Amino acid sequence: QSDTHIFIIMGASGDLAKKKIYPTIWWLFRDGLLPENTFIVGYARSRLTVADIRKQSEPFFKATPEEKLKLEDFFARNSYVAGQYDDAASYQRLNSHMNALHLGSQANRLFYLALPPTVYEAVTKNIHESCMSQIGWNRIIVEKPFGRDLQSSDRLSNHISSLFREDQIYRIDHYLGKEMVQNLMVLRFANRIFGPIWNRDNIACVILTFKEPFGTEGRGGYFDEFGIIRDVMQNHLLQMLCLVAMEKPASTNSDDVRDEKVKVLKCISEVQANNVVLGQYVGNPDGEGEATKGYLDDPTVPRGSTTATFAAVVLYVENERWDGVPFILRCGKALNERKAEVRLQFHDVAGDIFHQQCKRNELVIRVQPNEAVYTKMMTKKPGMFFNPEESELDLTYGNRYKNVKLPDAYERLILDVFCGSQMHFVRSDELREAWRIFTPLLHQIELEKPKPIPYIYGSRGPTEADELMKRVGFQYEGTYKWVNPH
Ligand SMILES: NC(=O)c1ccc[n+]([C@@H]2O[C@H](COP(=O)([O-])OP(=O)(O)OC[C@H]3O[C@@H](n4cnc5c(N)ncnc54)[C@H](OP(=O)(O)O)[C@@H]3O)[C@@H](O)[C@H]2O)c1
Repeated sequence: QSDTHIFIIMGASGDLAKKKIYPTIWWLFRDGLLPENTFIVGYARSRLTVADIRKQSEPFFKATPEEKLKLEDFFARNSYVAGQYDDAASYQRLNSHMNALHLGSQANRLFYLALPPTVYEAVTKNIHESCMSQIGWNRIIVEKPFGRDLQSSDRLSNHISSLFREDQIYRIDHYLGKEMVQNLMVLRFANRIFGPIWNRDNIACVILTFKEPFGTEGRGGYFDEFGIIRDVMQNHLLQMLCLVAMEKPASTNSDDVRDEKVKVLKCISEVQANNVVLGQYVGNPDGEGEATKGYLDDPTVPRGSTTATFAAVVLYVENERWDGVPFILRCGKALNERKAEVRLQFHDVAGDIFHQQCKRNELVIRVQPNEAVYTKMMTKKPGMFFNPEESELDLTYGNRYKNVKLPDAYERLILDVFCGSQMHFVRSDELREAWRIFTPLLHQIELEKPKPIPYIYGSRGPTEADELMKRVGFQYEGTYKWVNPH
């Protein structure tokens, strides 16, 4: 478009703006992906100049010498307004500043809230009252947390919705910006090989996994307030569940997609303790550096905290496609690897003619690291043998698409806000369902304070988690052997 566009970084002085938002909007700018007439306005409490923003942020830009002119033009299009987050006069100054930009009263305005949630309500109120374009569109970009339970999320939502239409609100769940998460829809709905088997007649279980190999890294006191279910399970994992489970949408229009996601969540009952395993990591005495330290060995964590650093939970989608199929959500810190993954395990073939030698087929979508899709399946054992053995059909992006840069999630998502595409942003009704599913459990945990099961730093987590997975119908043999073909 030829319209002026203004990108307002609310909280421009903070760490997140410095290390992530300023570098992302630079990358989009550098790559020629933004509108020609774009300006960037920082707003925060400190009395900073553009030269200070540049000094703090440009080390994270990965700028090259050849980009020097583009960089000069980028900083020429930047400005900074000092102000407080609930001061009417400050927002007035911000509005006037924006009006003074080239066609500024006409401009489309995008507000990125690079702020803590304790100022969300004051910032949204003030933007609405003072800084909205009367001609351009107005879009607000908000990051987690969105409440900490159903009642607290409803309060924020009801505040924002009283001021902003759903088509002005862009709630980030950054998994929705990742390459292979966005692929889930194409894989499922562009292919006949995945279509007729994607149902309860063929699928024994679905496993949605998020593992990190580091602990809390001295920042445990922050984590301790919310825990792993609020951090990862209620948002990122549940989003992956929705994209795995959803019926095929009427179109790829933003709200046809998000309608199908909500429809999935509305069929999920509130999870109970029965289907939950919680863990907390302890130090590995045979380990090195951080790995010798448990969760309670972080001095910012409250003494005797029972906060879980690991959760496995089983949900069920109560509908025709999914009736009975367990969806296992599993996540933890200080585990054996970094990995996020979707895995479908297929049922056994009926009418076995291979004398119980066959294993269940599996489809794996590995989100990170090392983006890949593969199907574990049976082939005749190569050479002079007749017995089936497990093998796979593989697609690895690092080998197949060596030269192709995959954008960071924040690159993709910020660009989507410019384009007005809400497909990959969390809708108000979707948010509410997510909290409805998990709030009873979260409240029970806060009330009864169950003691999480210790697991050692660097392990796969508590063995009770594997037991839960087996109980609900996941089969593990440990016979599959993969050799990296390179
Ligand atoms: N293109 C590629 O890069 C590619 C393609 C094919 C295979 N491979 C590699 O080959 C290796 C094996 O592949 P895979 O992980 O798909 O198959 P797998 O080793 O058969 O593992 C299947 C699943 O079982 C889980 N598990 C492990 N022990 C368990 C237990 N005792 N009880 C219950 N569940 C258990 C694993 O958990 P975890 O998630 O905790 O391990 C994994 O989720 C992996 O390293 C994989 O990365 C790579």
